[PDB]
Amino acid sequence: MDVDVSTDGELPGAAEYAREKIGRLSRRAHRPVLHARVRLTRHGDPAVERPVIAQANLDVNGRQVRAQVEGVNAREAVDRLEARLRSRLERIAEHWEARRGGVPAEAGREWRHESEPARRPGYFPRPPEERRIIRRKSFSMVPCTVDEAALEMEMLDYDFHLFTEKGTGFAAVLYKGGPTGYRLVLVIPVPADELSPFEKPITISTHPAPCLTQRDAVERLGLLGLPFLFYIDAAEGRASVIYRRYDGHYGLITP
RNA sequence: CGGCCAACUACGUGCCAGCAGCCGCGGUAAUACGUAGGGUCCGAGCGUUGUCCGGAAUUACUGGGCGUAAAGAGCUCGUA
RNA sequence: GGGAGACUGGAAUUCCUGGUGUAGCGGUGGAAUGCGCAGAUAUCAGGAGGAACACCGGUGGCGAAGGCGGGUCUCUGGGCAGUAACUGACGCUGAGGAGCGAAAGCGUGGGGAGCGAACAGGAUUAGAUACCCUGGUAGUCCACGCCGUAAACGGUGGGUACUAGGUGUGGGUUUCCUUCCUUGGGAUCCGUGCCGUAGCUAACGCAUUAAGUACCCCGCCUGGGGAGUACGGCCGCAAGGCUAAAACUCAAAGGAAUUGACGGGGGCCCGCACAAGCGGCGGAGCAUGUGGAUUAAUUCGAUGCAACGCGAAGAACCUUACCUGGGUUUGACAUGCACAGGACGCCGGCAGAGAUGUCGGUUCCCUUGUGGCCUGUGUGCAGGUGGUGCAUGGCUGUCGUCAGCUCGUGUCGUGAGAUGUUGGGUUAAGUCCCGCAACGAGCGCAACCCUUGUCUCAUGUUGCCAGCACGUUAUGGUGGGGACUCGUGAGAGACUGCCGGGGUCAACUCGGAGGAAGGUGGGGAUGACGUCAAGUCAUCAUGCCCCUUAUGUCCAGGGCUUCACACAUGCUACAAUGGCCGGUACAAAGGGCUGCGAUGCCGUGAGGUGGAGCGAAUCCUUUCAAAGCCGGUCUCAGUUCGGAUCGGGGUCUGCAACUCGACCCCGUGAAGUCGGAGUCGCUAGUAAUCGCAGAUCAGCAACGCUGCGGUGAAUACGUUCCCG
RNA sequence: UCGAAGGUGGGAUCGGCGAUUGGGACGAAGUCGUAACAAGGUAGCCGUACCGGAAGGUGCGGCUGGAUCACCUCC
Repeated sequence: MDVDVSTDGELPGAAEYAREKIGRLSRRAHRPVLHARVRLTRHGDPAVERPVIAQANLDVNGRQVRAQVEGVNAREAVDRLEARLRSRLERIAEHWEARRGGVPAEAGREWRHESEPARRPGYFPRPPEERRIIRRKSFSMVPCTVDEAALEMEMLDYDFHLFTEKGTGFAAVLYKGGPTGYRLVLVIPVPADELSPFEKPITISTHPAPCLTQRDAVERLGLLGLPFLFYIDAAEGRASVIYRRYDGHYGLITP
């Protein structure tokens, strides 16, 4: 490390002492230092109790660390400047050991500015305690085609819709298939040829709607995280679509 | 003879010499250092030191307190 | 869930055994030690063992305190309510004393799954005897005993009586709604919380569970350290515990609360702050400034933002304040008290580097009292870029053109202080609206000013020329003309003015019409209280100190330009989006009298001669530019790039270009191949790039500064990170 | 016989010195580190135990005289 000292007036021996005292702080800086300068001045007025003024500037990897002290002589000023610079460099570290106690920790305990925001679902929580099923629509079970079902979707502003298919005579549910288009799920999977003709670009889910109970359906919805579950009820034997409502209850659509 | 505490100016000196009961005054322009004027309190006396009481409700009988300022035993039983 | 003893239940962790089964498992902010490939992890079945008891489960119960919940049984302590049968003050407290007393720790004997001091490696770090990771011994567990400490806290000793209430919750008795289901409600006794009177307190707060009002008993305190330490003593296997000083030293140590400041605290916002981009710096040569070194001197000031092309808008001499040497002293320059005068003053010669000295010619007008000049003699005195911007004024920077900073009265608090200035919304804004123990006001914001973008009226010279005539190429050049520009006077025009929608029908906000311009249109001038003892005793002034035959003053020469290096600001480049040559088109602004200076002529070119016309909308700076466009050539090379350095020859200014000017001509032809860590500027006529002009100025170090125009981009998803 | 003084002996108790050695108080500027105070960058403190150049670290139990927890949609 190389230091330049720009003294002023009569300060014999201050330059060497300041050089050798400040150059020892290179190991303290955790990043390479560049062009570290020091300046010594003396107050002309004898009325000042601490006439000597010392200033130091270091460029630690682009970060400017500067300090300034007053003293009665060159030696005291240089020593105080060294202590001040050491404290500043300690507060500057920014390496992991010095930035590990401020990084957000745990999952829910403690909150910080950069702590990860809580993931909130669209629905009101309404935990399993008194969740209940307080919405049961049975809008339409008149047979429809894919295009007619899509239009019945669109003006209802509902992502999924349960109807009964024209060609099959079976219950089916359409939903937005994402970027792939739309997706159709039937109680028993059938190919497109048996399905009534359509013009919208859709795809058919190959899996069949399984048979399961109400509590099992709620458990599957909870452990599978889908926006809804379409299934054949075990007791009823017919189609059913459960979705988490906008109040936290489950919306069971039945024929 | 800065304030407690009656009684201010000039010169000499400058973190020196020094003063001081406490707070604190000496860093070329000090009512706090030294000397001169001026002033005030006492007066055959005036100050300093040493000892005791008061102010000290600062051992609180008259006349104190214990959550956080010092102060409730770690908690019960029980002798005088 | 009060305590002790005995028996016993399940989930899960670990290990072992046996199947299926592969190449990873484990761990972190990221990894590595580690485990596994000899079959791990995963999955199933079986077995062994130890510890703790998910849900119930809480500010809910019990206990004097420590503390106490898997289930069942046995033994046992306490409490509450009702009846009030019974005894009849037998009550309260308690020095010493005895007993109980979390965890850790000690002794003997067992047990040991998980966790885990100590101890190993792994990782982070400048260093890690730590935080994080992989293992892991005591210990945690049981039996019998020791110790006797805790933030053993409600930091609140025990008993009693009284002093507004309101509302949760645990236990028990009873009256009335009455279904008599129901926390129905009431009454009452005993607990356990929250809010709140009076009252108390320094305040925070306590407030029928007192820290209120009083009585009885006990313990404890007398400033902070030294110190709960030493000595002595008691207890203990030991660790150590209990009792417990002094010397010396300090003028304080402390409790509560207020205003700031700060935070690797939170929330809401801003800014080229970041993000997306464009161009750079840091690498090279040169210009400039600074540090350091050097020197006789390298005059002085300025040191992050806010010093470092700054004071310096012009250092050869002068400037100049520094050095060497030579002179000078009421002085280089002022004004007053005096003595003598008619000269001071000039002009030539000589000596000297010059200052200066000397020589030669010239000599006052008033008016008799003297005045103007200087001489010397003097005497007050001048004169200091000598010191102190921590004694100052004045001037300036900066936070920051950010939105904030205060005051009057009122109110609250013992007081510092608080409210207003907070809260919701909105804005560029403490801008505004609605609320509100506040009601108002002031400096700040905005507006009033300049410029710019549109139009109308007025307006025609040196400015335009559209329609008319003369023109000679040379063109508004000339007569003429207000028509279009332009010049400069007045005025209009943006005011959420209008419409639609959000909005508390409020501020305000989104969109639309109109208009040249739509929402402070674009840019300026303007910088609140103050901060940083910021800068300036070198623009100036100035208190105090200092010099005064000198730190004043005159002159010559030199220095401020020195250079083994370091930092900063810029310019030119590294080339084909280019170099060179030829042709050719478009600006704005500004300057000019002892200055701009044209035509012509002479030089290759700086330039020389010469002087037309101009104090200038006229003449000159050329009629003005360069980038630009067209044509030719060069062909990816240290080159036809780059220009440094050096040799020779000249011009101009200046008394004088050696130290130390600029420019011109010929030759010479270095580094340099787009530049590490890092870092800067910029949101539109902007960045980038091109040229012109001005101040200072005899000449210039100007590539610097201040303005003017030409051509003119990319990007902004959005506030997580950096700075303020 | 008692009897002062004196002699002998083993102890008590109060002080002084003591080679070496422990800690304490203060000292602008020395050396090594950042422990605490803003969540002080690993919350702090109390009792106890072990370890470490040093502040200190860790294990068990306890206390708050520890900071923050944006947004939060149903109603």
